[PDB]
Amino acid sequence: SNARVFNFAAGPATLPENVLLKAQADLYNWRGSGMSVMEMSHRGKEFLSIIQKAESDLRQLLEIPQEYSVLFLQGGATTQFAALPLNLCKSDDTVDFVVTGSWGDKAVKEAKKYCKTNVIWSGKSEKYTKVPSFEELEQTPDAKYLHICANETIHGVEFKDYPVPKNGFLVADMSSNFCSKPVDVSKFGVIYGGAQKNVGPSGVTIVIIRKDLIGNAQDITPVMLDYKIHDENSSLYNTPPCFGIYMCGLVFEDLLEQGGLKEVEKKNQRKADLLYNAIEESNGFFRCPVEKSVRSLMNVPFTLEKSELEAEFIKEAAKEKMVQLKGHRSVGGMRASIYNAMPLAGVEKLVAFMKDFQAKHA
Amino acid sequence: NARVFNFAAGPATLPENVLLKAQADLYNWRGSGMSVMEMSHRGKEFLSIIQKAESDLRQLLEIPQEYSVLFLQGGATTQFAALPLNLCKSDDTVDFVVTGSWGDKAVKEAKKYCKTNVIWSGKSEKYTKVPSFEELEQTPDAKYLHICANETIHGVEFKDYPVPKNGFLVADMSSNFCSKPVDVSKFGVIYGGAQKNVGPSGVTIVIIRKDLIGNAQDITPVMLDYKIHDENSSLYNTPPCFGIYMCGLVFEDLLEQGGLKEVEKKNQRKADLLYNAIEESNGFFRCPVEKSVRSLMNVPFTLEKSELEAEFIKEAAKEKMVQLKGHRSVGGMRASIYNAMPLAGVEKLVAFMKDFQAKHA
Repeated sequence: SNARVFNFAAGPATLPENVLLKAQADLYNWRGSGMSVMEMSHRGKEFLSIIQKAESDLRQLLEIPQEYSVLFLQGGATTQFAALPLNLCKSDDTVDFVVTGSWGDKAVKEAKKYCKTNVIWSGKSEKYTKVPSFEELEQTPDAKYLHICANETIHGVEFKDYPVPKNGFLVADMSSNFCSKPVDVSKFGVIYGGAQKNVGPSGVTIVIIRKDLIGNAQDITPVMLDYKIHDENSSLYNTPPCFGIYMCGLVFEDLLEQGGLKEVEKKNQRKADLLYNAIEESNGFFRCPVEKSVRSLMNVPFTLEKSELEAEFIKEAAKEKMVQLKGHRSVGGMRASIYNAMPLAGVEKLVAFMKDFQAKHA
Repeated sequence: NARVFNFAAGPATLPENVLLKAQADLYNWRGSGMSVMEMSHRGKEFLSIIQKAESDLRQLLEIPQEYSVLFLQGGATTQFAALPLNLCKSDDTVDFVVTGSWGDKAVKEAKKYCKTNVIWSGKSEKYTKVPSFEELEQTPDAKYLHICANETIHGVEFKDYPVPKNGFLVADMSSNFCSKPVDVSKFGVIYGGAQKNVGPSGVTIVIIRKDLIGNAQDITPVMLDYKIHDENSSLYNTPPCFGIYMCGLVFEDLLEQGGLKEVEKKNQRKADLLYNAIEESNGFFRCPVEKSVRSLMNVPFTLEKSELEAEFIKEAAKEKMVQLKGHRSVGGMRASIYNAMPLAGVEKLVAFMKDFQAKHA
């Protein structure tokens, strides 16, 4: 519409209006430099200030320890599915996986090209609705690392606490909950994520990697997938995604202005609770299949008992400016993605719409 | 706080009308209710944008349906690995004609994945020439022949193309992409980063003959696999949506300019102004590149009085002409004069050169 809508898309996703308007204001001529960020040399002093400020702001938000590197890369999280075992394993090493949704399953399949994989536990048998108890996971005695997807974007399953790796280090795909809450980074060897879900536009992927794990990639690693190359060149080995990194920088600066990630988590909890409570109080009209203690604050899948009404629910919500609510083809129903930048008012509008819908169709 | 004349070699200057369109669309693209930066890549609005970008590019370069057009991430440098990973077995051979340092980087990365033969290198004469094609000793069972069509640092550009004795021709056209017509049917693959001539950094275009798609090496990352990208129309994973949108705006505007025959005329005219100024300078300024292969896009030049190069660059920047410093190896200057560099910018540099020479000769 002529007014902006409430955008429940799962990735790419909604961004803060103030960030967008700042980008608009500066698009033709950034800070009297005489050019757009889209036209800046990546080796020039203006872009250097942008990428350095983005890294500094991110380090502050997540309280990233000095002994970790921060890389700003292209190729999405799917490229990292290959880069991780290429950098961190030899061809006969094993990576352990806990698979809580389909994103972890894709990571397994790609890793098989480059090392051995072991899926300790899969949620598939119960339609990806739970996280296992950690103590009873049988880890591979010589596994290089343990891989999790911290927020399974399709399935709505989120780690709250983290497993402790037995032999190696912990790797987490945090694409769809990145900068939604504090994380004790020191518990991980690698955290990675596409920016597009929670912290910027598509085209930028962030890798936070303990410095002692950088180096000794497999010989077949493309130079563009090599962590040492990226780290020693500060993400400027080749031409980076300049504009994407600038946009991420705006988002980080704004999250700090909001009070940092403790405050961000409080708002995310508050708005998620309105939606989960609406569902739970609906006497089964709406249903969420995910086990209560691991319900994602970012992605909320739900269905109707009267599934024949789902298409109508989605179409009518779009007429009321709540878009991209359709769920995954495997389950149908709906998926409300409610990332950092989803206004509280959008969640309130959806909850009120659900009320009205239920009353009309009970 | 006026806009400057921006001679950077990549990323690079973009058309002002395109930047202003992007500004106007940024918060809410066509009353869709969101930015391009917030669109689902599987939604109807983004699908219209990527499809229009492909169509417009096919019209502009005259890319027939026997070729796929892929919009990817990773830069041209990712394609240095993807090409042999997709197109070669580990014991196949690829021939290289190396006319500058970008081709040399392509050779180094290909060695990881297959055998390489550098059948000609310009290095011994400081990368100033293109070989005579008839005299190249091509490998009889080469899978493909790789060239860099425009060597961005060295200013050496192919005007005519060699005929592969076996296999097909692959060209890195990063720094001359959509600067002039190209007979696409002569090639197996044309590739290039968008950031020099057609958009911002973060998108790479790959134009690939459909019969060449598939059969990648088993070690090929899914994100480097041409069959995966082709069968999913560049939407296998989350594409660089905003970058593709920007490339689309550029392609639309190049069509509005009259297409690539017209773009080439403008490029030739403004390059000639600069090269003529260099050659008429009685040696004060010098271009090392052999005349018939001088790039229309990247113009490297030095001063006879090398000690004045720093003053030249600094004073030019005071006159709103920025990013003219040349490569560390040969010093001097490099004026990158891509499609979107205004004619007035080249005129100003030419005037600046004339005044500088009068002052210091």
